[PDB]
Amino acid sequence: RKYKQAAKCLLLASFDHCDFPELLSPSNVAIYGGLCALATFDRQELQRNVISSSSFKLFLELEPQVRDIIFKFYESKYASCLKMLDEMKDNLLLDMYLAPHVRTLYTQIRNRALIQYFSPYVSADMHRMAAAFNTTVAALEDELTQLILEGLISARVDSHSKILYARDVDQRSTTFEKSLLMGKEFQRRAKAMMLRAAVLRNQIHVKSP
Amino acid sequence: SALEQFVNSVRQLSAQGQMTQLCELIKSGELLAKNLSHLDTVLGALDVQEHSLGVLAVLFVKFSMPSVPDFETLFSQVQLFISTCNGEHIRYATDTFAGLCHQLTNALVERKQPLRGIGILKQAIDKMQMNTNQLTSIHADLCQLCLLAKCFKPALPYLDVDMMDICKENGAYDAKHFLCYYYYGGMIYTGLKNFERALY
Repeated sequence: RKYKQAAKCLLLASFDHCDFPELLSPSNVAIYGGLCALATFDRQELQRNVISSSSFKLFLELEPQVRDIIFKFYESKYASCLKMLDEMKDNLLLDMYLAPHVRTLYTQIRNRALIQYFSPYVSADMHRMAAAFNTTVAALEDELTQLILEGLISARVDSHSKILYARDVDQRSTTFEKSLLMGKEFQRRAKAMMLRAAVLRNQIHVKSP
Repeated sequence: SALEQFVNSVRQLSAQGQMTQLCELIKSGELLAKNLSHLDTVLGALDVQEHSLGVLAVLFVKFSMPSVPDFETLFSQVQLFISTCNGEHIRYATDTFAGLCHQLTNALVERKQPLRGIGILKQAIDKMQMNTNQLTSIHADLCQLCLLAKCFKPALPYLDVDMMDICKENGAYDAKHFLCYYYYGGMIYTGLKNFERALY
């Protein structure tokens, strides 16, 4: 599950080996590799890995499906992208080896679908966007609520807006509050250790009985 | 006889020449004869200065009846000893505190609660605690009180001091003393709801 070096090799597909029936079906070869990547990557080097993929280009050209899948994925047609995503749900299941990580994959998939589109905006409107992702308004916002559980933007929603506003502005005052929290626990520890010097140097302990 | 210059020690010979007798060895009595009323002429009147070493080692041969019927009379002059005769290094005043006052402690909620000693008696309590409201089991008694007994005020003075400077130093303290200390600390800042202080 350290799929970083996994895709590091997946990109490394060298057709000129040209034969091993136990190796992988080139359908599975490309889908396997590139989707380990599509989990692992950050977009830039991977587009490099993808748009500027040369050694994999046959492996590239194997599945036109997954090819334009990840293409317009990074181009963000999330609707049909996710569509064929959880359509090959069943067939990755049909992979013995795609089955064991379907949850992992689809998890990080819709995660990074978020990560992809959400980053530029400032206030997450949902209406047309939900029309895209094809998640019900509640299911949409609860996806979002999930997102709240971990998300990166100091963001809030008028539900009646049916729309987020994303992360806030200041980090300075943030530093301020962490600073004061710092200082308070500092003084706390400090008295603690004063009293600790007392208890030690005052011989203090607890017997066993 | 048994107090010829000994009461003269407390009155007169404390802070005197070769009179270093009572303090150093750290109470409703201090002599158990018929003249338990003569236990109350002048002991809690003046001070607890350098008369420390000897006469307690001399007079630890009676050690009986620390709970004489002077529950208000010698209690009165010990509230004086709080006020009038608080002392020099009053940590060792925990003796009567230990022997009698916990003795007295046993009766307080045994009557109602510490009706009569708290307010004034903190005078020589703090005469005892030199600097930082320094730790004693006086804390233990009164603060178990203010925790469970519905009387939380007199240590409201003493609430969040970083009190320190305990005395092991010939006893003058006990594991249970600090145990109770941060224990009622916990329970009271619970009830007082400064939960972080007590968790600390």
